[PDB]
Amino acid sequence: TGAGTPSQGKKNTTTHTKCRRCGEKSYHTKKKVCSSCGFGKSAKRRDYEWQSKAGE
Amino acid sequence: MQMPRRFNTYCPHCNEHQEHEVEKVRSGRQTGMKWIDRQRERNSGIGNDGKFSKVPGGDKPTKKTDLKYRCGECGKAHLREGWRAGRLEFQE
Amino acid sequence: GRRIQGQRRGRGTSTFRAPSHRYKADLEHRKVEDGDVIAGTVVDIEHDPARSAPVAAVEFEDGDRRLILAPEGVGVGDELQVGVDAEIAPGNTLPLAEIPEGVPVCNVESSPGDGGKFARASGVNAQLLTHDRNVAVVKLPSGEMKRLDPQCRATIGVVGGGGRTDKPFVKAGNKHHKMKARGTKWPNVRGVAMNAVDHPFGGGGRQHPGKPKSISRNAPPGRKVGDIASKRTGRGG
Amino acid sequence: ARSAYSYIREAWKRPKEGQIAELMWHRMQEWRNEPAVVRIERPTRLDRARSLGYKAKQGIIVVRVAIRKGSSRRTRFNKGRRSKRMMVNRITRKKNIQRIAEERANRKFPNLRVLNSYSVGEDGRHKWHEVILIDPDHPAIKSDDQLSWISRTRHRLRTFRGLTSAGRRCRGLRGQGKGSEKVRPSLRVNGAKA
RNA sequence: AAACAUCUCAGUAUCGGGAGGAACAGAAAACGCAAUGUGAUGUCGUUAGUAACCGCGAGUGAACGCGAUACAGCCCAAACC
RNA sequence: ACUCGUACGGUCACUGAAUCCUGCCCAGUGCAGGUAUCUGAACACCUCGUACAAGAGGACGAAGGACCUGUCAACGGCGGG
RNA sequence: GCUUUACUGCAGGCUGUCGCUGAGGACUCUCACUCCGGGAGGAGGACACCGAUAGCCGGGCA
Ligand SMILES: [Cl-]
Ligand SMILES: [Cl-]
Ligand SMILES: [Cl-]
Ligand SMILES: [Cl-]
Ligand SMILES: [K+]
Ligand SMILES: [Mg+2]
Ligand SMILES: [Mg+2]
Ligand SMILES: [Mg+2]
Ligand SMILES: [Mg+2]
Ligand SMILES: [Mg+2]
Ligand SMILES: [Mg+2]
Ligand SMILES: [Mg+2]
Ligand SMILES: [Mg+2]
Ligand SMILES: [Mg+2]
Ligand SMILES: [Mg+2]
Ligand SMILES: [Mg+2]
Ligand SMILES: [Mg+2]
Ligand SMILES: [Mg+2]
Ligand SMILES: [Mg+2]
Ligand SMILES: [Mg+2]
Ligand SMILES: [Mg+2]
Ligand SMILES: [Mg+2]
Ligand SMILES: [Mg+2]
Ligand SMILES: [Mg+2]
Ligand code: NA
Ligand code: NA
Ligand code: NA
Ligand code: NA
Ligand code: NA
Ligand code: NA
Ligand code: NA
Ligand code: NA
Ligand code: NA
Ligand code: NA
Ligand code: NA
Repeated sequence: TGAGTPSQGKKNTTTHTKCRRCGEKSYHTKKKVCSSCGFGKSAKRRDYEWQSKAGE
Repeated sequence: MQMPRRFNTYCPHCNEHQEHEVEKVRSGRQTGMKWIDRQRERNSGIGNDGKFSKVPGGDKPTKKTDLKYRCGECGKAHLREGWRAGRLEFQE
Repeated sequence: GRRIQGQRRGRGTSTFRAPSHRYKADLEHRKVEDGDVIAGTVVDIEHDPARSAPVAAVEFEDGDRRLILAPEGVGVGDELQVGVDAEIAPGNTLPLAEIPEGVPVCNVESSPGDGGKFARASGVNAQLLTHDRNVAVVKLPSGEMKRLDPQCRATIGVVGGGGRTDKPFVKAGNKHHKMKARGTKWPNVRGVAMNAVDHPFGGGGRQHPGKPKSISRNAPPGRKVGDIASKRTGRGG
Repeated sequence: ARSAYSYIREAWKRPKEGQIAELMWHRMQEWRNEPAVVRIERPTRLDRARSLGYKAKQGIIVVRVAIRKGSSRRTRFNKGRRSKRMMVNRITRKKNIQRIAEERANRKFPNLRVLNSYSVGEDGRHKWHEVILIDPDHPAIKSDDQLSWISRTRHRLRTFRGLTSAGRRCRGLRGQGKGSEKVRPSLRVNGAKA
């Protein structure tokens, strides 16, 4: 079976959903953790410095 | 080659010819307190220690003459250029 | 390279764990205040998934219902006893001291009360040899002579299910079904059949280990494979 | 005349001698069964505490903290590293155990602030220190002319910024002259070179 | 560093914890133009690519002082109660 | 983790149903065991040195090695004359 | 990427030493410490564990 097109057919699972905390569709409903704001893992909001050029 | 154990020659101290006695420079021993010894202790750490980690050098197929010329009267020695010699044996 | 299979094991992932949730009971000797009065009756004989051997269900006088490591010869209705004064018949448990020398025993405790550690697999048995006020010498199925606290409790008889090893699996399928009831990754791929990156024996244009197969005890995990600290190898001599 | 305190001090100069020696042998046994952070009604070293700022007053807390001995508990590298950085065993943290203690203690008492801390011995693997903490919200401390300074907002979480006792000492700020070129007025401002 | 291991990139990138409107530092167990001298601390200019480091390679790199800015000096512990 | 497990176990490897079989070699390499003697670090100990110290030397000597043995269904070998 | 008796190092294993650590070149004990026991108590015991260091092995890894 091709890992391409023919393997695209089984993708009827729901994972990342609208996050109750930040409103982005990144709340992983299996993990109960948001990939965007960290809701469900961190009380503090997710944020890293590599999200921007070092000097900015 | 052969070399007389004693023979006349210029003494830079006396400033005049006199009988000198020839001896092979015996290697002095180290204190292990010179600057270089401290740097080795100081600078060596976790991982490669740089220069102090190097691989030992080689040897020339023959070494130069390493002698001391001891003046029979004033007792003060002096050094001279050496010269390649597979072996050096003194006579008497 | 990558961790070898021995190193994946350590991680205790699903593939390597034993189906605990499917196991029945942690066969251990009962705890008796003292007196030995404790007795019970054999209510049933069930199969132990963790040991591929029979296990006896017992109802004790004080209402306690527990499974027990059943020695050969135990049946329903039988009465088993546990304590210092327990009778000396198969199926009963009592300190090595109260046990007569020359009698086969199983499920021996290493230290009194631990609930039994030695001789519990199919048809095996220990052999109580010497007594004493201080030491109880027992020969474990491996043939070793084990000096033990005469207080350590043990069960009389030989473990049930003897002879299991006498019949060949015959076919992969049968190993398969057994292996699934254990904490083991199966089947086994030969190191020499792998790539260099995957096992010290992997690589080469043909299959053969790289270096000799006996490895030092000091070898680090990742390298410790093949013949471990072997004292000799082969059959000759 | 010598203060009664001066005796407590004298005894602790050599914690492995005489009476206190047998006291430690006794205590530690109970200590090793105690938690990481245990509040205690009274300082084991009265002279010490009082000397540090302690007072048998409302809003002043003391707690004993257990920290493991030894170098840094470090994980080996999982990627490329030059020899110099392939280190594991001999690496030690730049924060002394006493300071770790201060922090652990402080976290256990979120509303309180660290005043100072002192050692109280150590066995083969532990190290115990007692930390003096203060409730910057309890009047009596707000009204104490000798501690009310710790109630100031500028002091929120002193330990975590190293404004402590051992904090400043650990930051190499002891000397005012030679040696403190890279220490004062702050490690970070000196580009982290001490 | 015309490879590369100490060294360099750099205590940089990035990561963990935390304060404020500014932080941190701060009233000498200092300096050491060695003095009949200076006198808390930051910072700015300079001292200086000086001293010091370093396969003494490549590279790395202060301080006292001086001129300025702004200035500010105090509280416990203990002795005795 | 293996393990609600205990040598009729389980881990680590080689070979790859059955049938007839599986010879010779422990020198090298590996692993293991032993070891009079030899070698073998640091702490403590002794000597020299320094009103201390650096440092030099001595005594003692672990694992290891030398040395000896075992072992090839251990890596492998099984020629020239 | 991979290999090894390439160079340099790093984990890991073994071993000596120090601290925890106590009483009377071999030895007894118990009090720390460890394990077994529900508890009483039993085994072990100043060793082991752990922390520090030293020598050896060390493509498992960089
Ligand atoms: Cl010569
Ligand atoms: Cl099987
Ligand atoms: Cl704080
Ligand atoms: Cl001046
Ligand atoms: K580099
Ligand atoms: Mg793919
Ligand atoms: Mg080094
Ligand atoms: Mg069990
Ligand atoms: Mg079989
Ligand atoms: Mg069948
Ligand atoms: Mg399975
Ligand atoms: Mg296979
Ligand atoms: Mg292949
Ligand atoms: Mg490999
Ligand atoms: Mg083959
Ligand atoms: Mg083969
Ligand atoms: Mg380069
Ligand atoms: Mg600043
Ligand atoms: Mg160059
Ligand atoms: Mg630099
Ligand atoms: Mg200066
Ligand atoms: Mg095949
Ligand atoms: Mg336990
Ligand atoms: Mg490599
Ligand atoms: Na240094
Ligand atoms: Na191979
Ligand atoms: Na706090
Ligand atoms: Na520094
Ligand atoms: Na270059
Ligand atoms: Na290159
Ligand atoms: Na350098
Ligand atoms: Na001047
Ligand atoms: Na051989
Ligand atoms: Na051999
Ligand atoms: Na590649």
